[PDB]
Amino acid sequence: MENFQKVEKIGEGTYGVVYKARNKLTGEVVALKKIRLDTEGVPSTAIREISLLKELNHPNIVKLLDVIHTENKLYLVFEFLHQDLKKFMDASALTGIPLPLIKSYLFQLLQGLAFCHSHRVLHRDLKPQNLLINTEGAIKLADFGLARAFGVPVRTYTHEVVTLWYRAPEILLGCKYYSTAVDIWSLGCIFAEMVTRRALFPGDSEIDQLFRIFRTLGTPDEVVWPGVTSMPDYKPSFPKWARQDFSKVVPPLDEDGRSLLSQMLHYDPNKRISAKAALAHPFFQDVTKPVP
Amino acid sequence: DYHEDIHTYLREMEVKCKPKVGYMKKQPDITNSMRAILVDWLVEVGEEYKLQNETLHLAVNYIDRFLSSMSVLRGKLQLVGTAAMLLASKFEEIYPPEVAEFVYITDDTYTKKQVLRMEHLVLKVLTFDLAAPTVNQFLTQYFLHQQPANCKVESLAMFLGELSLIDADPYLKYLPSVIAGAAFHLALYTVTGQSWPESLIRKTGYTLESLKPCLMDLHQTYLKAPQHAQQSIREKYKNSKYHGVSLLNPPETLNL
Ligand SMILES: CC(C)c1[nH]nc2c(NCc3ccccc3-c3ccccc3)nc(SC3CCNCC3)nc12
Repeated sequence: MENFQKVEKIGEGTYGVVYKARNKLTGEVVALKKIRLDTEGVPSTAIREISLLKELNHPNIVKLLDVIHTENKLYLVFEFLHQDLKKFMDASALTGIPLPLIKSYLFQLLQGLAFCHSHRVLHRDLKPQNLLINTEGAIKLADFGLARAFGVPVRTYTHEVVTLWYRAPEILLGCKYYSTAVDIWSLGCIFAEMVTRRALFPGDSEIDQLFRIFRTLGTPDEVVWPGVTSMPDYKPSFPKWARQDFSKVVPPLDEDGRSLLSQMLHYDPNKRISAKAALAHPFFQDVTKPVP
Repeated sequence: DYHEDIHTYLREMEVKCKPKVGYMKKQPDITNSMRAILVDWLVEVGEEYKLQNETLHLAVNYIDRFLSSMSVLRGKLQLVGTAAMLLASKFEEIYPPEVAEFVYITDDTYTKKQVLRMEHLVLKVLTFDLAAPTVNQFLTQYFLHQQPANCKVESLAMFLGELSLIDADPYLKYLPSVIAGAAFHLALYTVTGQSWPESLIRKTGYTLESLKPCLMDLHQTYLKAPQHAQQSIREKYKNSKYHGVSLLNPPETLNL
């Protein structure tokens, strides 16, 4: 680790401390992820992040550049980006994000996510704080610490994955099985959050998060989502809200953006839109790569 | 359409995550027999700790790849197997067993220090490449092509799939995708008289003909299974969970 000069502490994400650092011989600027080891060995977060990102080389997926082990330290060396999508939306809170940049950003995310899915990887924590931007108008999936390699067909994996606000309904209802739709839900949430610069479903409990979803898309029934009413954490006591009209949910949004968001927030995970299919949606006929 | 994409990626990757076929001849102090004892133990270890079958298929892939590049004396072979199984559990399990339990099941043959240090060495030697295709990852996909789904066939193909793990000769010379076809067809022919379906000849590119070499080795293994020195897989596959299909009669011939 002698070739890197610490510049500042960037922060903490899903695990470890992240530093901005300069390579003293090449001048290259990197993000270093420090992981302390004490006393179960290398965390499963690191083992999964490293192994999966080595198989996920894509321009819309952040690059793992090296892994270093020194005494009781593990450093993952990553490409650096000066900005995350969260802080960018805070700066743009009053102004707005320009629609073509909302489109470019969503396009890129679906390209990065489609690559993950076609390489049997669930991200399972897509949210503005794990999506990084640069100056050339590029956005990238980061933090695969809570990712996982999935199978065909899926087994049961970890319950209470995904940050509450971005968590799909089939998780809150405790489906035995979840797969790639979980990741599409999150980007649904993030799409609308770019449009309105407020979080779509900002719950404080699992029940409040569900009820926010139901208030907005309607309480699902055995017609909308066959199976729902006999899912583990479904209660027949739940209020029946009718479906709010989308022109109210995302006012700024054209018929094509509304069509896509609708299909990205489909209740039934089997009918919810895939990344590949989403990329082919008319909303993306006219897409460019504008600058922030 | 992300399903066909995964099958393709796994077929690319199962060629790169492949161990060297005759690596055991270059191992001065260990043999196939020692290996097959360690693998059969890791089954027993899977069962006590209720680990996924995939956890075991990955641990063996890690062991074989590690022994393809590192000389290991026999007194160290259980440590490689222990470290690989801890690595595979960390990757694939919701609740990976804690290090101090992997120590307990070695009966203090090795310290925590040694298990943790072999995990670092194993990671180093596999260059953190732990997301390897397994027989079980192809099996589970093949199972979606049943006409219709048959829980005796699934458990039998899995069972057969596990039997291949034990015997480096001649299974190490077959790709996971190919073993999993042999396993599937043999389980299907055993339980229902049906054969390798058209849907999978299209998916995989594998003719029943192309599976024949592996399917004849796997037939023998199946036949000679009750007499094999390693019996932990037949014990495990009696539980009702697996529809006690290790109690079924292998066919005498395949009409090939
Ligand atoms: C590890 C790899 C994938 C990586 N590459 N670039 C990264 C980066 N740049 C962002 C930054 C740089 C320099 C000063 C400040 C910030 C910054 C800090 C907070 C919010 C917004 C911006 N940060 C992070 S850490 C994360 C903390 C939790 N969520 C958001 C960022 N990892 C980066």
